[PDB]
Amino acid sequence: KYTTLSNGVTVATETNPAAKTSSVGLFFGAGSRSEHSHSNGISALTTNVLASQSAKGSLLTAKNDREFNGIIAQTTNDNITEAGKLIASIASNAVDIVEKTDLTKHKQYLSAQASAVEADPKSKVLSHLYSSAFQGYSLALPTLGTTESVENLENQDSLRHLAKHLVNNNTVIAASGNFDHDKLADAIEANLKIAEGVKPEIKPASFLGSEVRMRDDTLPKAYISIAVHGEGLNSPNYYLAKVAAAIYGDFYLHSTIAKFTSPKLASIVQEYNIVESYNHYSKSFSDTGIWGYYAEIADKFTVDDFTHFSLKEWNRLSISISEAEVARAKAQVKTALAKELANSFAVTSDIAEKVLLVGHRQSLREAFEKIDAIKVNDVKEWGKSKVWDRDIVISGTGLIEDLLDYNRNRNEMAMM
Amino acid sequence: ATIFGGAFAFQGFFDVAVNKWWEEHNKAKLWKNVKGKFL
Amino acid sequence: EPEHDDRKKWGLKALVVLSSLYLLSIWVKRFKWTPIKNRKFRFDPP
Amino acid sequence: MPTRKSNTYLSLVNSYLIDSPQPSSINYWWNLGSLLGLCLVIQIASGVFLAMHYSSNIELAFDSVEHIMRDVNAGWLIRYIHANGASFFFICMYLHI
Amino acid sequence: VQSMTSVVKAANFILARPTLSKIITPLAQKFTAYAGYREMGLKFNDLLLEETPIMQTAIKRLPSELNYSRNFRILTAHQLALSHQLLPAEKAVKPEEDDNYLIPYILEAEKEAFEKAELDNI
Amino acid sequence: VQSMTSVVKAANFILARPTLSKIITPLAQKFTAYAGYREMGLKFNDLLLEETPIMQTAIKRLPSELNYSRNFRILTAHQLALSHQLLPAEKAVKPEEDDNYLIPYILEAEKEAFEKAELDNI
Ligand code: HEM
Repeated sequence: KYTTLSNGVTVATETNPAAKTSSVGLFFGAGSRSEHSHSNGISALTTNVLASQSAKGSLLTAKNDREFNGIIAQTTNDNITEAGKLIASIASNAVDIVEKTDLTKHKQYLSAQASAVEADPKSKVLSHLYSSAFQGYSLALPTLGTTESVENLENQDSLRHLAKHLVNNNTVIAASGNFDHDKLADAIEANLKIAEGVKPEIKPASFLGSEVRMRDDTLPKAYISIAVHGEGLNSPNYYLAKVAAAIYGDFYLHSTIAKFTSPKLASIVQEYNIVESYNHYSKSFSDTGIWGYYAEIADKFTVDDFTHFSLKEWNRLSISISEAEVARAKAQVKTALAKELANSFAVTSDIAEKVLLVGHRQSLREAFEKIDAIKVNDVKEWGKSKVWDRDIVISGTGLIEDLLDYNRNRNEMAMM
Repeated sequence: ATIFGGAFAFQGFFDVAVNKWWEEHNKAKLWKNVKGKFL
Repeated sequence: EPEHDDRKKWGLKALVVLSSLYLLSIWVKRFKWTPIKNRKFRFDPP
Repeated sequence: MPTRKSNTYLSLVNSYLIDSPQPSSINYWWNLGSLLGLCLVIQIASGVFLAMHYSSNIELAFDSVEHIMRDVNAGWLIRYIHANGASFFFICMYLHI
Repeated sequence: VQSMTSVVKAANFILARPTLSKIITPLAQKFTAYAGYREMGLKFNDLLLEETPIMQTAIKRLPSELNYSRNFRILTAHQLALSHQLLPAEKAVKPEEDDNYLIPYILEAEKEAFEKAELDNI
Repeated sequence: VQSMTSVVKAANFILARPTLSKIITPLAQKFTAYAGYREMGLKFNDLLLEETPIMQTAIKRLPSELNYSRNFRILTAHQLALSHQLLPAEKAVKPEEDDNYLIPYILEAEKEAFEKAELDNI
């Protein structure tokens, strides 16, 4: 349900009587993708400063996504309207709050987060993969900025960022839970007061096949990731890309089902225990995406074997995927979509992301209908178009001596 | 395979090109062109 | 040297084939080595 | 494992040709070895095709060589290879030393 | 191969005597500049023949920072040789940065080996 | 190689029919007696071709006591073939001790493999 208030801001809510808890949040787009190297991380810092305000009993948290930012005030159902007002206040006084703020403490917090994403091997690998894939464009920048750039941010920078991006045309109030939509809309309208402005032009980005290798021989595993130019939220292949990713699905060697998971790659890598774990994903940004896998290999001598087998299984995508695999992938993608949309916090984040970045959100039933329309031939056409023989972007962290340089993995993308 | 057949394309192309350029560069010297004078 | 004429014709064909193939090999090697000759490193210890 | 590693024969071929971890800074001089090997094939190959026509008797050795040059279809080519290829074998060996 | 013990013995034999020092040391710097390894980012001790148990021990007993710097310099030298290009004068290794960082560890390794050999023939 | 599942299918196909049972089973006992493996301490399941993934898994999933007994029987058979001698009739494996101990595990491995193959072609 949608209602465009005065100021032109849009309130989008997905109310469900069965919701355990309610959530309402203001999102104003312009994540890291809107920043540049010198002032990178300013969006995350501003959102953290706003989210650090008095919560009046609610749970105020920052979002800090790649392309959009926002503050979400989780709260029980009956309190939702209050939370509404809260965030409205927090955003009608955003410039005042930033001005009166001593950014020191918030900057050590953001630097701690930036170090965290540079220590968690998967976070580091995926951040490096995104940076190298879209190198040269703002989309390459970290969501939370780097430790070198965070410390160089000042209040005036955050004020300029808010003035540019915290405008009615670039902001959305998303909500979910069990409440009357009209009550929340009325409560926010009386309290929301933000500057006018045009929606900032979203910066361009183009995929560039590349390889980045942070080899740290002191780590205990090899955390690699390989991906191709995926499908953005706009592309009609979005769900098709998710189905293609789920065809290969996840795998954890020590999990009980490791010996029974359907995907062929799982059966292949367990013969010599090539890999410890992997997960296929289709990350989707506003207009471009990254479709691939992340993997952790325990045996440093089998990174090449895993890459070879995974890329061969990708080659299967354009030739030999059976109706069983396509049906399994469809069912698993539908279940994953429904799982991702259970928590009211997740529903609010999803509503904000879609409404800001594509303008319209497909209901879950519409998404199910769109996925069920996929046939095996559609998946193979997508594999031919986007996976078969397309440039790949690679990343690795530790014990990657066995990760053969680009040309080997790239040539694996087209050998039968 | 198609390697076997395709090799014929290039071999024949170069062979005919050279066997058509050679008897043009050397037409005044080859036998088949000089035999008329001595017959 | 009764093979003189045949020898030099075969030589012309061989030079054509091998020169085209050598140029192709030069191109292929430079192309497949572009990733290596374009590597850029960083060393950033504390 | 990949067929190029599981099979012992292909495992050897891989260890020597497909995955031999060569250093990244080797010049073209390091290619000479391959050429030498190539030449070893050529010397053998053409060689095996000369003994099919060469008669080792002292009263036939030179006449047999001339029979190769003049009578065998590509005999001139095989002899000129087997000889100039030996000269090139030693050129490449001196360069490799 | 000549041991760093003997190389340093000869070098200190020369350096102690002022005449030989004055004659050689300018020639030593000139030779080390014409050697051309500094233009590829390598310090002298990077050139040392690693493939010996003494030298392998010496590297295996380097500090962390020196080990990583050596790794990066060797990789840079490999890349420069690979791409047939040299570091500009401003980026090359200056004479004062060629600090003979690995010599002490090699000398300690050779001291240990020489004591072991001497005591085995006590 | 014949999958053990097929062997048991054929064996029960024969055993179920009283005429074929009465004919074969005497010949079955006579054939296993003339085979000569029992005089070397081997039970039937010791003879099975070990070098197969299914069989190797079956061996890997044997109980400890059965595994050690099998190891000793195989070692004894090797020693007997080495010394060119046979066990005395009182020490040879009696027909009652030839108990088909490994077949259940082999059949379980075959069942798992066949289920995996069937589902992979669902
Ligand atoms: C690295 C290995 C070899 C080298 C360097 C080599 C080199 C040579 C050279 C320089 C000649 C002189 C021929 C001439 O001057 O006309 C010759 C002759 C000959 N070689 Fe080889 N050769 C090699 C291996 C072989 C092998 C494996 C065979 C097997 C048949 C072979 C068969 C012959 C024969 C039959 C001749 C007689 C030459 C003739 O009749 O024209 N050679 N070899």
